[PDB]
Amino acid sequence: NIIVGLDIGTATVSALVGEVLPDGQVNIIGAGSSPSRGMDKGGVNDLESVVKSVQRAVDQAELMAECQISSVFISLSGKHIASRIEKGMGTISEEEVSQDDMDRAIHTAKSIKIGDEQRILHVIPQEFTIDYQEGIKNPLGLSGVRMEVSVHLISCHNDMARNIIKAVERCGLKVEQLVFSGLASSNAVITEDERELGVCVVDIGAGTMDISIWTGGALRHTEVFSYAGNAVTSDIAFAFGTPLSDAEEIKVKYGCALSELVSKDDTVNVPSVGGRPSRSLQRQTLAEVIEPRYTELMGLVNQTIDNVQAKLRENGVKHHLAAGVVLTGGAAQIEGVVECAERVFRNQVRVGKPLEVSGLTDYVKEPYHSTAVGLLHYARDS
Ligand SMILES: Nc1ncnc2c1ncn2[C@@H]1O[C@H](COP(=O)(O)OP(=O)(O)OP(=O)(O)O)[C@@H](O)[C@H]1O
Ligand SMILES: [Mg+2]
Repeated sequence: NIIVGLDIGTATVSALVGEVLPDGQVNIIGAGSSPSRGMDKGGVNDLESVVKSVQRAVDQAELMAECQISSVFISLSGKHIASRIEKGMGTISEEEVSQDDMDRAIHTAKSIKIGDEQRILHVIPQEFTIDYQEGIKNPLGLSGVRMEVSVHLISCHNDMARNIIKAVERCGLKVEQLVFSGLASSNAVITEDERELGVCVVDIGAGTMDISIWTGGALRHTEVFSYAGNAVTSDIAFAFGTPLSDAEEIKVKYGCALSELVSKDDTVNVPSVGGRPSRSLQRQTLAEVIEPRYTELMGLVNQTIDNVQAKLRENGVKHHLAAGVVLTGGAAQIEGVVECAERVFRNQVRVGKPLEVSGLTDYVKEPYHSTAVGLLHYARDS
């Protein structure tokens, strides 16, 4: 069957077509990419711009798969993404847990007073409890009288999700499911082995950075900040008086996250606006602009872990990340992220990349594809 994932980002839009296989693997058949215009902080700013930009990437990806695209799996992120842990319970009719006995138990967990500005997009039943038998992941067929569930809720702003959905429908597609950007990137960068000990995946992009914490194989918290790779590009464009279109080229090419990792002999050529000569600038001086901003972006991540570990260690649940912090997304490709993050996070830090991709491994390499390939891992589960 044909499977499609769509990552509408603040900088680039990525579309991926894939095939389902018996063992549970994703054979990617087609890939598409296009720059995104009219998009800020994870949400849209110009609807007509993203409709063309998301049709540009979805048209070159169906050509590269020889099949028309109908249903897609889109991703969305933003500061409105909130995570809630809720508990539900219910009786067990006939002393044998069926599917109805769980939906009624999950229904009680997600029936909360949320409002209307918010809408829930993920409901993740984690651990069940059938009559003093705690720690049960899938209680189908088990015998008992009463069950208890702890369900993880992830909600988002409704109006900021309606704008993203309309851009996909305006192209002639139908959305099958909306996936959180940090949850998809997590589900395609770390392995189940990395989930048992503990991990903290961050998806630093252009508009937003997406945080996900797994301590034991279950999502423990979800938090999103609207400061990312575009807030540091402006820092370059401001401190040196150059356009953002030019300050972005001297960041992708000559960017460094730690000023003590570039020699004093490295010089970069920053242009000038209007038609004036381009003066040479020390790459170390440019790295001295990128470093203080990247450490603040990780201070928000490090203080989020501290507040979550204080709610997990003080609650009788696994709380330590023995595998450290994993950095994915386009902004995690700048020189020195590993050494800049290890200086703020006491734990180890690595940079994740989409793994175990079958075919088309010439465009599914760098970590700015982790979200798009995480939607494929989410659409495989059907
Ligand atoms: N080699 C590089 N060095 C430094 N920064 C880079 C590099 N390559 C890309 N970036 C940064 O990556 C950012 C966008 O990358 P990415 O594809 O992860 O974003 P996105 O998915 O569109 O955004 P979002 O997080 O809003 O979904 C840009 O701000 C750019 O500055
Ligand atoms: Mg992204």
